Amino acid sequence: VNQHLCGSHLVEALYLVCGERGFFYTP
Amino acid sequence: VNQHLCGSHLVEALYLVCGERGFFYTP
Amino acid sequence: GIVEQCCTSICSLYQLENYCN
Amino acid sequence: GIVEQCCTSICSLYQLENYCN
Repeated sequence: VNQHLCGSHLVEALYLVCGERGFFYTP
Repeated sequence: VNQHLCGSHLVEALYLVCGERGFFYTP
Repeated sequence: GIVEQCCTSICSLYQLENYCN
Repeated sequence: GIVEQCCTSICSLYQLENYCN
């Protein structure tokens, strides 16, 4: 299992762990 | 961006958020 | 279970932590 | 930044939360 978080997968990880906090960049 | 977590991606998400807790199934 | 919650549907950090340990 | 920490290397939940908001 790849534990690196790159590109879209990094975006999903931020979706997941930032929750209602949000994160850059979601326009 | 796909927000679904399936297969290996679900394993990585558990790696990420379970941290030292661990999770099934890591033999 | 986890597949229905996080793969078929979209799950939150809190839901996903349910499945640790 | 986030790419070096989480893509090139492997990052923890705590590191990744650094980058929220």
